[PDB]
Amino acid sequence: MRYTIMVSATASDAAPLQFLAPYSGCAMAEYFRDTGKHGLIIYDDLSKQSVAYRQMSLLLRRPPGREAFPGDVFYLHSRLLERAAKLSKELGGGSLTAFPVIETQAGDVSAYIATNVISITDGQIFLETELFYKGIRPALN
Amino acid sequence: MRYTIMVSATASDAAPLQFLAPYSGCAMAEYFRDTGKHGLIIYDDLSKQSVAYRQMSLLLRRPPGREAFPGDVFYLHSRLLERAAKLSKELGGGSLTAFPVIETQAGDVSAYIATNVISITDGQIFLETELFYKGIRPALN
Amino acid sequence: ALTGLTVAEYFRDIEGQDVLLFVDNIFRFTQANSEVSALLGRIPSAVGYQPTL
Amino acid sequence: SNQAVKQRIRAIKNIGKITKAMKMVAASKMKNAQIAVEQSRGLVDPFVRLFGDFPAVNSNKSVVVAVTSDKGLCGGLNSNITKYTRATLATTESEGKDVVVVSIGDKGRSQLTRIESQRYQLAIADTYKVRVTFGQASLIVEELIKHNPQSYQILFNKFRSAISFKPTVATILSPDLLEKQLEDVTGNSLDAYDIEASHERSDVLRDLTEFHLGVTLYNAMLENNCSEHASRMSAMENSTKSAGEMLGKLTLDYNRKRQATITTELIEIIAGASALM
Repeated sequence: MRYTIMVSATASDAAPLQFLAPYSGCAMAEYFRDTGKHGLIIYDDLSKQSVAYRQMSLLLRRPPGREAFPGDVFYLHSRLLERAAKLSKELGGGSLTAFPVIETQAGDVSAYIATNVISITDGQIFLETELFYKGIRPALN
Repeated sequence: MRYTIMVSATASDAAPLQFLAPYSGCAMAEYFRDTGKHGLIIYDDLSKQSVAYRQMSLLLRRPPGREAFPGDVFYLHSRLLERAAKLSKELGGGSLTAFPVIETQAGDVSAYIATNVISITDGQIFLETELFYKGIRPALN
Repeated sequence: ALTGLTVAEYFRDIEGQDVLLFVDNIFRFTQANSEVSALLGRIPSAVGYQPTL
Repeated sequence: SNQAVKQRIRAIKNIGKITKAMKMVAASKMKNAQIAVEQSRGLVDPFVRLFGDFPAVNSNKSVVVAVTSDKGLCGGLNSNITKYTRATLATTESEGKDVVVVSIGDKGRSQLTRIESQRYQLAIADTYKVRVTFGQASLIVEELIKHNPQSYQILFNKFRSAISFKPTVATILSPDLLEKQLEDVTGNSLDAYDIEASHERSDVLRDLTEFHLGVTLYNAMLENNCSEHASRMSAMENSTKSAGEMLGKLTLDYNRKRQATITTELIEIIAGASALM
């Protein structure tokens, strides 16, 4: 905790706060990116920020798309994760490494938010239930 | 091309020009039916005419139905395909033979526009993509 | 995508020569107009898209 | 397209209960036909402690038998015998010896012809339909005696347990055409015995090797039938495993399609109602 910021919009909190908390944490870690240092940011359950944004959009009566999601739920995560960059030497040379976390239902990688964030991020770490139940931990596919 | 008329409402034409082009081609082919000759009309992708009809109906704020289609999209195609007739000999004995084309998605003939035109036309030439690659071309089921 | 098309269409129409146009994810054009079309007051088409897809 | 998946679940579930029935059928047939297999295992022993085991002997003429199954869900038993057929039939080849190949069972008729078609002469089939009897193996031995080689080879699967059937080649030599010629060492080992026949020793070995062929052929096609039933019990064990994992994948994908159907019909209804109000 000497080096960590801990931003939390928990399950009891309002869906605007859960929608906004990865942007708040990204603005806090972009301080270290912009002044030449290096940041690590973990968005734990970006699949819950997408659900909070879907709540906000259907309560704003915006037209639901695939699964019910507003249609700019790709833009929600793309404009989030694009700030995880490695800057050039003229901008200080700072970096920001992102670890988005997406919970998957029964291993369905072909879900909407899952295939959204897969086509944003530079790689994946797949963790399987069949390797995790056998005790192979971390259950890295 | 000595005997052929081509009525071309391409993808860059406006949505009322693609909705109305099967009716324009049916009217150009009804000349030969009404004056004792024989016509052959081919509506290539009636499933693309109904998407052009759905676009106008949703932008004229007519309320959407199945998949988004207007209620009168059965009447859209049955108005048009019933103009293909073999006339009586009092009217000249003329004839007009229609070949509507419908594209399915995964062999799913249970779609909205697919089940309408199956219900309108007399026959059906069902072409299968798995028969196509086994060598059987024409891939007629 | 229309900007990249305009740059390609100058070389096709005015310079009069062969162009290679590579467009990475022309789907994002459709998805962007689908994000926009919700706020333009349009009735949505199939799955969630604009009526003018 | 949502009813193609429900009927595919129907197909996979009916296949998965069919194969579970056939597994229990093969297990039922394996226990009440093991009560006839290790009964007949005894009589092979006096002929091997009398005549010995001479597989690689330089026969002029040889009749090799690969006794296989008739029905086909046995799971690579007959193909393993078809490969040991050539694996033991090339180890005979030392001087250009004549070979007749013969298959017992319908699934050997189709499989030896791919590898040895000119050396094929006979197909015995429909042998396990009622049961296997010794008069039947006697008639098959008779038709293998119509042409009279110097050696016999029988390839089958020795039913060890319900897990292992390690395949067996049993060898039967014609009476003094090669058998006593393989016995004479500083004298002979067959000359210890007092022949108590009616006629000479050349005829008691003539009768004794036909009896040895009948016993070996009977035990071979009995052990092969019991190993076939246990191989089918292990083959339909993997079929229900496959038809359960395919069923589970198909059930998950059906749940996805069910959820997506309810969501898309709901979005259609909401968009219809919102265009009026």
